[PDB]
Amino acid sequence: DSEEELKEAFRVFDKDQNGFISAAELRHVMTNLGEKLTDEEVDEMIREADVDGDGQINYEEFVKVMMAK
Ligand SMILES: [Ca+2]
Ligand SMILES: [Ca+2]
Repeated sequence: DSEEELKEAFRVFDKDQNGFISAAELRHVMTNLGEKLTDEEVDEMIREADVDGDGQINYEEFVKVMMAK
């Protein structure tokens, strides 16, 4: 199930594992990834993906961002 795989990815991104992805958490995941992004790229991606501006991306939102852009 592709959708199931997406949720696995979501679970991977959420280190805190509270059903939310934070720039800090996302930053750490990208760091482990062996990829080194700047704070601005990380923030811009997060803000671009932050629609409620809440500063965090929930799964539903992650799905919308992951499904599209
Ligand atoms: Ca979180
Ligand atoms: Ca949000």
